[PDB]
Amino acid sequence: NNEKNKDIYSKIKVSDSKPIDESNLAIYQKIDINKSEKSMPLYRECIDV
RNA sequence: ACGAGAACACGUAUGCCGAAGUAUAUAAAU
Repeated sequence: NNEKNKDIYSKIKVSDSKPIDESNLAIYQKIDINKSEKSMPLYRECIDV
């Protein structure tokens, strides 16, 4: 419940990621999973499985 | 025919001689 997590935010440091080669990149369609699976108009580049 | 008349307070040398605008302290926490 934000245990002053604004404070601890400074004391834990995360580096950026190392490179990810292309063979692990894919294009996917955004799908609205619901009672009837819908399809969003646009697509995305995202990391593969 | 004036206790008068003549007589450069002159001539030599300079502000020097050594020193550091120096001493640490993240353009920072989303």
